[PDB]
Amino acid sequence: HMYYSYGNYEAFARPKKPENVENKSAYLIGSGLASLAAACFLIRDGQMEGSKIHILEELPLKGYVVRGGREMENHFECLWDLFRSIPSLEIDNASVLDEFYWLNKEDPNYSRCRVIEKQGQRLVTDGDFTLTKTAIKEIVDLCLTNEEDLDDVKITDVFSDDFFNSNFWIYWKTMFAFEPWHSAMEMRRYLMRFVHHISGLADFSALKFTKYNQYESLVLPMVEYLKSHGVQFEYDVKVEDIKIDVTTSQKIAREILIDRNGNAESIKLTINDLVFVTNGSITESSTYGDNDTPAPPTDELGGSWTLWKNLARQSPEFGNPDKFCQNIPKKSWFVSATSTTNNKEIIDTIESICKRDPLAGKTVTGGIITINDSAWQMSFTINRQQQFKDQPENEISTWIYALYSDVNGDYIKKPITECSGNEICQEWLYHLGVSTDKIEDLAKHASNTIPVYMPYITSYFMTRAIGDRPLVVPHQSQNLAFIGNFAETERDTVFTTEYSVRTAMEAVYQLLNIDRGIPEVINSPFDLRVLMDAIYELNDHQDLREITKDSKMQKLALAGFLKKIKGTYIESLLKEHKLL
Amino acid sequence: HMYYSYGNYEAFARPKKPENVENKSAYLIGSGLASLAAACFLIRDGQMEGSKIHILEELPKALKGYVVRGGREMENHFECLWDLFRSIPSLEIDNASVLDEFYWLNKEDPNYSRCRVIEKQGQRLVTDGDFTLTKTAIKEIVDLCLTNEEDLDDVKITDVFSDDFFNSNFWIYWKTMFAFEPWHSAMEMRRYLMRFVHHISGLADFSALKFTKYNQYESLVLPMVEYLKSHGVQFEYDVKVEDIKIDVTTSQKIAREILIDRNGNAESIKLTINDLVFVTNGSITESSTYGDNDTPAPPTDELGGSWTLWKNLARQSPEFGNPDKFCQNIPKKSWFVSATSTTNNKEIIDTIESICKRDPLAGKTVTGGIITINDSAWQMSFTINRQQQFKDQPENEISTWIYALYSDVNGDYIKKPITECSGNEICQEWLYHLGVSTDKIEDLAKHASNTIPVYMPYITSYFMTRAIGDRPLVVPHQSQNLAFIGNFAETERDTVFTTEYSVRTAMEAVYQLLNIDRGIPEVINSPFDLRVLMDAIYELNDHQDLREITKDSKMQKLALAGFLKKIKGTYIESLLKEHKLL
Ligand SMILES: CCCCC/C=C/C/C=C/CCCCCCCC(=O)O
Ligand SMILES: CCCCC/C=C/C/C=C\CCCCCCCC(=O)O
Repeated sequence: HMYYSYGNYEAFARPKKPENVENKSAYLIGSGLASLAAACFLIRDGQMEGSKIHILEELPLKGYVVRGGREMENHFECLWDLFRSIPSLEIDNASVLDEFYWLNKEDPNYSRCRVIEKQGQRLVTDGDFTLTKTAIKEIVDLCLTNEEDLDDVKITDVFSDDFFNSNFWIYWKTMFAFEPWHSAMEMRRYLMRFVHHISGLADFSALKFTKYNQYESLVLPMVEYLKSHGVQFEYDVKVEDIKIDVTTSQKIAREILIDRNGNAESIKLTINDLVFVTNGSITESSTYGDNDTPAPPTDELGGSWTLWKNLARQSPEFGNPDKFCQNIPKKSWFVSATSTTNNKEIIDTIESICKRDPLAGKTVTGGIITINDSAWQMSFTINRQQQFKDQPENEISTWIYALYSDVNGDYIKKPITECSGNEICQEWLYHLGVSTDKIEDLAKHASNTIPVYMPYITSYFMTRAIGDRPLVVPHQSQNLAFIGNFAETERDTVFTTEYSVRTAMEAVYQLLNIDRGIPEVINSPFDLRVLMDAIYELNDHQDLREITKDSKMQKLALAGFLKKIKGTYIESLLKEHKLL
Repeated sequence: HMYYSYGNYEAFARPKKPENVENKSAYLIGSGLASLAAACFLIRDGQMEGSKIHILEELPKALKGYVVRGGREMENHFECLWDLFRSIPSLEIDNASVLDEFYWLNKEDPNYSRCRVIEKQGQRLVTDGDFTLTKTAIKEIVDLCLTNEEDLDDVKITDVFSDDFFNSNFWIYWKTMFAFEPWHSAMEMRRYLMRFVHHISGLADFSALKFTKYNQYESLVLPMVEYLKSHGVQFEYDVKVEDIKIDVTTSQKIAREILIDRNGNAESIKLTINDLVFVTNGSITESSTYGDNDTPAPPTDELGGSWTLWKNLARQSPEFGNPDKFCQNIPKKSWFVSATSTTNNKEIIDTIESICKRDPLAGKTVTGGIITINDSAWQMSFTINRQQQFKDQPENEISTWIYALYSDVNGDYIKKPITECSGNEICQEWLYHLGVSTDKIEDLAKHASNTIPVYMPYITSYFMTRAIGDRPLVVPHQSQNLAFIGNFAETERDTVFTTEYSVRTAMEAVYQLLNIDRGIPEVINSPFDLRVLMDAIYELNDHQDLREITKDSKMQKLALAGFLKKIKGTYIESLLKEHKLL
């Protein structure tokens, strides 16, 4: 009930108003980005009446909290389709895309220091991938494995020592938060999804960022758009179950069972009432500490995981939530912290490493800096400052995360899950090279650090088999869709904002049978030019002669290849992409 | 001063207002789509004041003998054209763009042909739909694509193909849908092969073609003119540009004066570096003549204002191109004549229905593109678009467009070259090849139809053999305020004789001269796309998998065996199976 496309014809074309939409309604479970994106497509392309769109939100502090997962790139094809239509709240007569596009041209993101070690020194080989030929072959062999052969396969099952010792793996695992036991299938999707940006892996020159935090820069513009169209925001609503009738030819959602401000209630559905479920949540059951208190660890399942489990009982086609929310290793990333300071000693120390003034209002770290020799495997980033419109102009907020949660720190000799905000700050300042006799005062009195414990922050990447995620529109579903980063669609990568928008758009287009193409995941792994660039970059900027110089059966296979293509367009292409 | 891009980010983003545009002006010289498109980009993306945009036009302000023009087929990957026409309001549908109107129409009534080639006075070619290329012919196709464009200066199509290829159905479809002659530019042939490779599965049945509701004037020009007029653009008529005085120094090229005749008075428009000049150099319609039902269109070799202007620019720098490669030494065999035959006669209309399998008066697709008469001495093809192609035409009428690739060869029924033929004589030759009884053809053409022939001396000129440098760059090296646009300007990869090329060069000219900070969409990346190339191998070999393709080649069979052993477990094998190559 959809088709994929690419190019300007389908991008700029508008769909006809879908048939009979005047008699349809929609319920969106939650107010995360996928739900809001789906509501926007229901308004813009479905032409559904705003009064018939209901966003059901469950909800009705000692410091600023920043989040991750909002790096963008140019080829977020669905996200830019959406946000060209959302008015900016910052610039008159401009969209969110316009604001974003102009900002990232005036102040393009890049890193001047990507990896540090030995308490604040730059890694000597920063910029190189240091991949052996064995490690490169493992990357290629993974990509040439069919996704259907990677059910439950770990990253450690498909790579060996050379790869795990490479700079490539340092950049990769920290920038995307891959753990060694995570899904090889998802790593494969990432390798092919972003291959056009391999020349920007080490310096983050392909990353693009909104001016402010994602709530300010993406959520509030969508909320204003939706409210201007009459969309209903309903608060204090907890969805406990959805009764679905699963017959031989149809799946139809019949009833949403809720608690509305303490009262058990029922929303009766017909086939003409659409339901969009964001199944699962990486932020559910988050806990918070403060400068003096750790965020208390938890394993609680909240409303989102409970709902997906209740749906999973009703059809095997609705997925297997326990693959994602159970058996999460205790080494996994759980804790992040936001450290806020106006202290000049800290800010100057950061400037000495990242080479830019953190208070200037432009790019600061350009993305995460990784402390390669930290026991916690800690990275931190400082976006353009300030990330909050109410924050004082003399303050920065730094985001810190640790890939390993059950390992004693190098300065604070405790696992991060036992650490207060100030203790996490102290470990960080130690790795910046702050003199050890100043660290305690700078962390406790000059900084305010809020730790957050997220039981499910690694859940998107857990090892999975085909079938564990429901299709966006399960087979024969008439009025039920699954959206967000635990729903299934081809090729695209989870833990990205694009995946939220793509699943939303595919859900709305399929359920309403909207007659317009959905942009395919960008065709870069099929593009011979992109692939030539990848060969050059993966081999740390060697041409084919240097690549093959130490292999008899390559050096002669290349000599015979070059003789056949000499003076041809193939040779000119290879010279253009630096392989000859 | 420009960059190429693709994808939705650059598609949907708007450029900042370019620097100092409030102090700039523009002059557009040369009629046609490219000038109008450049004016539209100046308004929309340049944000130039309409009062400062001057469209200079030589003409004065403006069973019938309708005249249609052929070959204005569009496709989905006209990337620049759709960027433009999403911004042009439709004149037919409220609160919709030209793109919207076009998109919905071609979804409701998708174009395709149920009969592409006929022979023996109205019978369908038995192999219609197949390419019938030998392995040798396919190798010649591949070898041309693998030739660097730099090595194809002045090379003819007959220099790079031999007998098998010219005997193929592929060449029938190709030469007639694009109007290639055997002596034409192999360079341009190569560009077409690479440019449209994503549509190879639609070559024979025209399923990739898309058409506007009406003729190009009604459906593209009038919407653009209304857009420009609503923005205050200056349309200046009775202006003939004789020359542009250009300073070509060691460091800059700067247009200094436009020398014109304005309504009979000699005038000079003085230019500063801030006054931009856009020249559509050369013209395929210049010097056209018209006949009628009883009169041939008189042949001519006259050069008019467009070719004379380009000659006057070329003598100021070789970087401004070489018009004589395109407007001189055109072989007398070349296509010159087209005709539009209008009728309400039911016998003719029913004969067309019996061949194309669709009711010509229903308002939908009729022939789905040209039908080629493969055994006609004139190498004639004809098309009937959705009818009627004119808003005010009676609903019981059709207008058929007819052209002949060979102009100096006697016809099969009217035993004269087409250049000696009246409208009714061209109609008679056409009706003969439809299979209408020879006892009926003369009166059907003379008294039941009205056919208007047109003789265009330069209609094949885009494709004349050329060398790199014969076309000026859109913005020549060091040009400050002078651009060349249209289908005799030079830009990478794209194909001339397309409306897309007119819009692309217009966009590139405006973006470079104003330094507009937004990407221009690259020519679509299909020749680099492994999925597209897999499909091309399958289609070029008339739907054979790799085993069948290589079965009679020892070297190829052996290479394939080793490849298959390496890829058997793998994603490469699944991809090849998906594209029917295994
Ligand atoms: C053949 C495979 C070779 C390997 C190709 C790998 C490329 C990796 C490129 C990384 C640059 C970052 C791209 C932007 C990512 C945004 C989403 C996110 O940051 O979450
Ligand atoms: C290298 C493989 C050979 C490629 C063969 C491909 C042929 C393309 C077939 C059909 C093209 C249809 C759309 C083109 C419309 C452009 C306008 C015009 O027609 O003016």
